[PDB]
Amino acid sequence: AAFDDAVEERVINEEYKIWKKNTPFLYDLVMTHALEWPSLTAQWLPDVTRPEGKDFSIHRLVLGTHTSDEQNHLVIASVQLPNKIEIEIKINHEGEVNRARYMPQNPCIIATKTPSSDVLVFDYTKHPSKPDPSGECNPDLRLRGHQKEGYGLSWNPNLSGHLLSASDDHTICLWDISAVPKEGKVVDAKTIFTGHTAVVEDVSWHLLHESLFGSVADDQKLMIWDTRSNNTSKPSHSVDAHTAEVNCLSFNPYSEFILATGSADKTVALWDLRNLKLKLHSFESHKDEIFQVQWSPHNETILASSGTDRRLNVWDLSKIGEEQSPEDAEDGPPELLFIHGGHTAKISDFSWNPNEPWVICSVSEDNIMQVWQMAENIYN
Amino acid sequence: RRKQEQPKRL
Repeated sequence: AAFDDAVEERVINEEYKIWKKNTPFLYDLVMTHALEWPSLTAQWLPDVTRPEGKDFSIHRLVLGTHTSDEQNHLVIASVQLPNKIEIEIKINHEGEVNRARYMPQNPCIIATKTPSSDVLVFDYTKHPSKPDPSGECNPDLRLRGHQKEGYGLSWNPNLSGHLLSASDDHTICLWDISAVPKEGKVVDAKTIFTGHTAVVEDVSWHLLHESLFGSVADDQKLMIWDTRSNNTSKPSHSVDAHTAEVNCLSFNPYSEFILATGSADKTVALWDLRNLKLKLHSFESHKDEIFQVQWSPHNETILASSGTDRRLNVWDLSKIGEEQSPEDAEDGPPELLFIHGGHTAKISDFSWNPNEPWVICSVSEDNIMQVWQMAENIYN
Repeated sequence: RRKQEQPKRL
């Protein structure tokens, strides 16, 4: 018992040695940073500073902590990228930061998921950069509605202040904070959606249609919801998406009918909203549960996925069905563009840089943050 | 189930 956890470490350490050796051929950029505590969350902020006549630019990241019995913080870090990684702000946070997402219409506004089931809202410019030594958490809003913690969190990019949240209590909560002064008010949910019968793992608004969002859960279902519908216990569409828990979904930012889901069944599924009866494709190479899937912000055929097998896989759906030499068919399907092997623990989250194509930040349970970019010859 | 039981400080 618990012995196989010892040799898998030995094999992990050997494959990481090989990966370090090959980085000059596979990567145009690799930066590794160890955080004091692991982050469960990562997301690039949308703005960049390009200081006068210097060869780099400064990008920022929302991170959090996951401590054991120590004060937690919401974290803004800065990264220098060519055309250094420093913590810039820590805000006191009650419990670990399950997930933090900035508001598209105002990226100073950051929503977080707490273990106590509260969803918190910070305007990070309304807080000192060094946290209150009391440790007391002073969020700008507290959003009530859940009875248990959760993970999914999604701001509507077309209706400002309309925030979705998924929870282990089997529900999805909607808040509209748009006319609520950000002075520590408590806001209860406008609507709670109850279609799922199990933990709801993720939720996401459609990028174009202001009334449409999807949810995925441990009941193996993808549900498509319309906020214009009066029935909140039954979604517009409900699909048996996977043979196990569905942990994540992402709408394609360029293709309004396409989305992707990732699952404990170790696959990423591709979906067309016009016919949810037929899975479009199943991306298979992961060796364990997938927890994050994200489409590229620059390239409509590119998406990436990560999870417990410590790999981050980048997929190119324009390559589905192309011929391979049997030596090439070895490493996997043609639509597998790249496998990032730099992490040695479960990957907790990743984010594509919105301003520097092909740059990704990924964070893992062993406190590692990596900012990396695969070699340009790999995506031509 | 998602979160590890004992995160470590560095």
